[PDB]
Amino acid sequence: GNFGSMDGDSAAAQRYTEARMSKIALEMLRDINKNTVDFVDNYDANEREPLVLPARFPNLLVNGATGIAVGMATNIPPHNLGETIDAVKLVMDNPEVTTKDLMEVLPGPDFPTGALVMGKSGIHKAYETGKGSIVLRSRTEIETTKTGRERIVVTEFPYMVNKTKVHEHIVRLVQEKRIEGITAVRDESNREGVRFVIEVKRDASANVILNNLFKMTQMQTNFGFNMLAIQNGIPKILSLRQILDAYIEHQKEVVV
Amino acid sequence: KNLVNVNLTKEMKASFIDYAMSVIVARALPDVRDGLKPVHRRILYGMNELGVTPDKPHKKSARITGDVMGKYHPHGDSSIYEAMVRMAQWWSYRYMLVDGHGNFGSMDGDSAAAQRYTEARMSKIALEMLRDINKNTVDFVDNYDANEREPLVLPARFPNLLVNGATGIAVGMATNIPPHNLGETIDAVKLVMDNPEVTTKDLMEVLPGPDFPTGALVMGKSGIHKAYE
Amino acid sequence: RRTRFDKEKAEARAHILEGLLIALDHIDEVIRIIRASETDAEAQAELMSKFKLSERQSQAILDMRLRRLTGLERDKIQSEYDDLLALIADLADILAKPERVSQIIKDELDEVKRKFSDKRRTELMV
Amino acid sequence: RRTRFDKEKAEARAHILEGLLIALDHIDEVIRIIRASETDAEAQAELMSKFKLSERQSQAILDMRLRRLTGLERDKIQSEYDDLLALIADLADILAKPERVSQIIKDELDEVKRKFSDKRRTELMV
Repeated sequence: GNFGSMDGDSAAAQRYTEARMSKIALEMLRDINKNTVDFVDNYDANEREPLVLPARFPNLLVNGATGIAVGMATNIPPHNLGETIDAVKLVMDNPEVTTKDLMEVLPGPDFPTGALVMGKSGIHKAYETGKGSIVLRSRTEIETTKTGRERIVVTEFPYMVNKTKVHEHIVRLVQEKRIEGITAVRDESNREGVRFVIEVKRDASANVILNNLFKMTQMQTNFGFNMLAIQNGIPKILSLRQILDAYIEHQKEVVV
Repeated sequence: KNLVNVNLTKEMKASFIDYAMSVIVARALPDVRDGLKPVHRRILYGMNELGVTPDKPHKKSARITGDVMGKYHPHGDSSIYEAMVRMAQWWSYRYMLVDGHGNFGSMDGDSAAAQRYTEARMSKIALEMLRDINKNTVDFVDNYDANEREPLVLPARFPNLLVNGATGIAVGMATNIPPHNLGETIDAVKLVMDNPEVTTKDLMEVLPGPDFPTGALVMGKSGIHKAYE
Repeated sequence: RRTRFDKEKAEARAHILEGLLIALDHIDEVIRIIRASETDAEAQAELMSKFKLSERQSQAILDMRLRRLTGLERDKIQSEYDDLLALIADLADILAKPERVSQIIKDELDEVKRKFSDKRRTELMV
Repeated sequence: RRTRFDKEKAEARAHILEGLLIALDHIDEVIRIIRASETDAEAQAELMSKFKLSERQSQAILDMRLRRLTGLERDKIQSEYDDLLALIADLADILAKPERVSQIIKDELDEVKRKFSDKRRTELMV
């Protein structure tokens, strides 16, 4: 059923649309009923729930943790599953792999919509210490017409950034009149295909307009990493090494 | 009893100080140096950056609050519009910083419907509050979206605490409204700036006290003297 | 802070106008170096080397309009330059004496008092 | 008519650029008169009196940018000036020979024929 859009949309209620588990929740719940994780009694003292789901792939690196600060918030490093599993294999093989040699393995943020990541220094800072920030530049390209009025093709807005708010912000920055050169914006899709043309007029180098929309809009943003999660019952800022060491220990517990 | 996270001594102190300071600043008592709540400060600065001054006619308040949401203050839309309505009423607020356009309320107790029904703009006093802002006057900070810049404290040109007062929510500490007549207040500012030691009796010579937005009778000059001491 | 900002703005404009005034001092050497130049960076570097100039000053000289090479224009530049140095001296006198600070405060507060001040709708009774 | 119009446009631009080229010839005398000038009308009148210039030429000289007083800029002006005189000679050769007129007509007609020409939807029967 209808759930939402990248423009920002919501479903009506829980009784309008349907759902089920996908092929990955059956992975997350494969071998649960076999003394795998200890149950507890919940608030009604008749049902039993699992403490922690016995995972079969480390879901922190895959899906990230959005955080609410009551002093302490946490961020989303997403990851490509295959490189993540290969990183798990190399960590489980050699107990001392340097984090540069796992950045050899792991590129970093595998977004659900795609983007461009600027800054390997902030990536290295993040998977060493936990705290850091990288830069998110959208997949934009400059295409010059034979007529002369150049083209900015934007196809990949960054992680959890609206389309509609950014295009309205661009039109507003045209009508806020701080910098000029943008002719118009074409939003040439309803729901299918993410490729959108914003026109730069004749006699204007569109890399200037591109750098300025990267400076102003939510098209090239910052994005912080702070890998904070619960280990042993306490919240801790943990590194990429520590996440995967703990995950390997948990899978040893699951297998035993 | 779901989360069982134990080792939380200094982290509960830090998170508790953070949530308490966020209450005190954002949804509670305002500042000395301009007398304005941070919701109010973001109202005035957003309506400044939109340029909605009394040279233009009134604009739809929903667009102003949407720009507040998209730039400076990600919280309740009806709360921001509640600050809009309370600021733009002559009986609810002494000198209307926002001049509105439409039905807002009554002294009987009435409310506007939403932010998309009525219009507003800045009055002649918000242009005073924002005159000489863009000139290295108060240091900006980066807000929650790291592209917009907001002012820490609005550079006031008249002390707005004494004019409009501070209504307060106690999480132990609440605060009250002494309103004041603007001209006697400015004369009090002049006499304090002239003589560094003026007795408070000699400023009660200057300042009568509570200049209400609807008028009243004030009994008790003893409590007035106790208050301004 | 406002006085220091306007002193910064007028001081930068007086710096640029002083660079153009030094260009008006020895016009012939500047023209001789421009005719001996090959790139704009060479021209501005040799001007800054020869007359102890800034990048802002050298860009203003190399963008100075030739119509401004007259005594009818040197008069306007020199008079405006003395006026801006007078404004700098005024703002330095404001930044040097806290009495005038209080004076500016009194003046603008009385301007506000003229523009808005009503009287008490509330009567202080006894 | 189109060829005469473009010859008018390029000839006016070459006239202005020739005035600036004469300014680049004797820069020092022009600067000496600008420094001796009092009004802009005096400056342009004395330049037109001294170097046989036009009003367009003298306005271009008195609005010429000082950054354009270099050999890196005299090269561009001289090359563009020779190119525009080459274009003037080309358009004069077009206006002198009616053969090339027919040639331009043939070329643009064949361009149209490439861009649009279908064939007969009607068959000529007997």
